[PDB]
Amino acid sequence: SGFRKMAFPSGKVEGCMVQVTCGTTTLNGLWLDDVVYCPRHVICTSEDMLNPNYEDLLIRKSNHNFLVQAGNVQLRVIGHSMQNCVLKLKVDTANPKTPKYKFVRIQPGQTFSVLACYNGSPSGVYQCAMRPNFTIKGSFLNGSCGSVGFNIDYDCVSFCYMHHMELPTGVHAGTDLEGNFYGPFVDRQTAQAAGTDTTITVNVLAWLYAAVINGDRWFLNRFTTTLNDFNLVAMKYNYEPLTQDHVDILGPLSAQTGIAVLDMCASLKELLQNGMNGRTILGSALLEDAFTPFDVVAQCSGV
Amino acid sequence: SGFRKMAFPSGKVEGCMVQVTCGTTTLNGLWLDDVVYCPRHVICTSEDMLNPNYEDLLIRKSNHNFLVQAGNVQLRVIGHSMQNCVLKLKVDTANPKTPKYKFVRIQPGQTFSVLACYNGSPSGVYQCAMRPNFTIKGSFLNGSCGSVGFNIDYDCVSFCYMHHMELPTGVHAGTDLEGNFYGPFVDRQTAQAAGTDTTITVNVLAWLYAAVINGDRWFLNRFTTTLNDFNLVAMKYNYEPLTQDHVDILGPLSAQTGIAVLDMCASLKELLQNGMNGRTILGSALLEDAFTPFDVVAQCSGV
Ligand SMILES: *[C@H](O)[C@H](C[C@@H]1CCNC1=O)NC(=O)[C@H](CC(C)C)NC(=O)OCc1ccccc1
Ligand SMILES: *[C@H](O)[C@H](C[C@@H]1CCNC1=O)NC(=O)[C@H](CC(C)C)NC(=O)OCc1ccccc1
Repeated sequence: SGFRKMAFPSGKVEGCMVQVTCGTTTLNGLWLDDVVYCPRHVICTSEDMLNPNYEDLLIRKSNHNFLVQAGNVQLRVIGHSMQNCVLKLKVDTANPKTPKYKFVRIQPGQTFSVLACYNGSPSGVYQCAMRPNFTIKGSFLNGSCGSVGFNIDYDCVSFCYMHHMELPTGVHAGTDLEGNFYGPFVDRQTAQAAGTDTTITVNVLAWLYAAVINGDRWFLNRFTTTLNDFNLVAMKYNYEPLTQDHVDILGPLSAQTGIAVLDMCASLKELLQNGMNGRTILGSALLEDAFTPFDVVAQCSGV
Repeated sequence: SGFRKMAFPSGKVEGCMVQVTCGTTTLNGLWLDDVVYCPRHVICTSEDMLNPNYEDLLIRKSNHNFLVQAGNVQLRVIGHSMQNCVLKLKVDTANPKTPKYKFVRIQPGQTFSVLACYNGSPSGVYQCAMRPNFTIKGSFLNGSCGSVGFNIDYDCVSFCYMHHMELPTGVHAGTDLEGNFYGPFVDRQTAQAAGTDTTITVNVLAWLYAAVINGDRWFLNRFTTTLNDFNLVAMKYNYEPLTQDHVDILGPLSAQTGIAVLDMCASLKELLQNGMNGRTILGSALLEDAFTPFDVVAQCSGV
């Protein structure tokens, strides 16, 4: 038993990270087959990052302006193109460690693992949730751009995130691997604001089931409620409304514990109105929404 | 002069539309080079559309189950793969009418042209705006899926939308050309709800400039306001808050008319609080948010 925020093993991705330098700007790239993907602002100097015209910037470069290193080995760039906010560099060597992979775009509320890298070298791995306002709460310093987010299904790596920027509030924003931003952001060094964030209700319920499976039962009661009565309370506290599809997704957890979803909603309703009164759930004094129902099933189905 | 909702000329796209049939299900496909892109629910029967398992459905098909027609010519399918919610069919013939093209994902508030098609045959063309809740207000009947949305920049067609479904409220939802949905929808025939829609403020201001350029000036006054004072009124009426970037985007229109952006906001503030009192602007009795500042510049800069 036990319940921990955990990331996928990063081995398959570590073999794909390279260092990309253009001028005095260095960041990370993702090397799959004979292509290196990286944020397009690698072609910027500092004066350029306030209002870059990327099309002008790119036409003034040639292949030999791009320094790509895979550890010690230097990769020869033989072509380059821009695809939305990512640069695609054709190199002369296919990465022999290329895993089975796909490019997917995730939805708010879903989780993924981030492999933080600096200078082409993996540094740490952690799980993030895509927030309803299309930001993530990461840990990123200068030089981290081009670090990627991913999930592992079967033997296949699904890449879903590439890191580009930090917003003034300390949260992080980036693109999918086709170069399209999550959220209404642009890759310019100007002050941008994210929308209001909300709490992911289906995730909170999944985490309350995890708590019950691990022996934290103090917040349960015999009450029940209806979807409508719950959703009217939820929207007062900035919680996402709950759909019938969410109830269905929680099925396996309701079956394993014998506690119906609408019963758990009544417990959540009480915690929202009364608070937790110095009590904790799974070691937290706050309601956690960072775990999907699938994350919970993966750690709790064996209990 | 004059101001009309207009679509891009559709010629370059008309040459790319084909008919795709699998079983008794027929819809449209987009034929670029030697690939035909179409919604993956073409592989569904009716019993399948309530809860399809697309991976199971696809493994039970072979290339010869797919009938692709380009007018009279039958195209031979020699491979197939699934990419998120789109099917990619490799055919034996490259489309000789393939334009210069790219796949882009648009943001809420942006506009694009829809070429509505049935049985691989273009039927009509109209402009749409992507709503803040990731739906579009289209006109689509059975058989329209696989119709595409696009913009024309220079000589290049930017495809941004492929049509998949109608929601219970009569609005429409679909994917980008990589198969990733706009909004939190799935390609299942179940009741799904879109989020609350809001009014796109920068677009309304652009349209008020269009009105002034065309001689509709009755709503102007000498007042001015600040961004903060405006945004506090705007959020009471379900308008998107206005950013400094929006003010900058309106620059060319403020210059052409000599009316500062914050001056126009004061006029908008008054129309929101007082209404229009049976008066019209550009032939409408409502405030229109379907035109971007770039749409307005394109029709009004010559005036
Ligand atoms: C790329 O490595 C870098 C990642 C930033 C650095 C601090 N934390 C991050 O996530 N990105 C940028 O510097 C980015 C480049 C623009 C052309 C998009 N700008 C950015 O994030 O500016 C805000 C900021 C910069 C430095 C420290 C804190 C915030
Ligand atoms: C594809 O041609 C079709 C387009 C619909 C038909 C009515 N207007 C449209 O935009 N799509 C579907 O039938 C779609 C298929 C699922 C597997 C995603 N389901 C759908 O839109 O169901 C709602 C609906 C169906 C028929 C009429 C009105 C609404």
